[PDB]
Amino acid sequence: IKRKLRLQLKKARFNASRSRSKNKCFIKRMENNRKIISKNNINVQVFLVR
RNA sequence: CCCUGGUGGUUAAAGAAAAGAGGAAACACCUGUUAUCAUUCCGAACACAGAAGUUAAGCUCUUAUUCGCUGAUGGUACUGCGAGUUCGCGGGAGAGUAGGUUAUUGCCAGGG
Repeated sequence: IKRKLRLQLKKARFNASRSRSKNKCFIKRMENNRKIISKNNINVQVFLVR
């Protein structure tokens, strides 16, 4: 099988193998962060997670 | 203060064309080349000497926006970033369209 195609295919399969549950957790976190940022003049605690 | 003439600032056509209104003052057209001046020839422009006449033109004002110029709100193109992917967040045209536009203003002189 040709190397160009198999590299494309392997990369596409890795990309597509993401879990919707994890995506939903990330979406929930993003929504929470945007809601907090929408505020103004409050003390906020920032954790680094990535 | 206002009209007119001259001189600045504020730059969005503060643009040209067509039609109408005036001209007291001011301005312009207009008179003569003969005096200094100018033209690669020509008082046309300019230069000089003056006021007989006029709104015709330039100019000012009023006009349909006829040409131009300017321009929405949305939408789209495009773009930053993202463990949401033809998506999530942020910014947002050009063009087109509803429209709008023939300025405004500081201070010198003449007199209404």
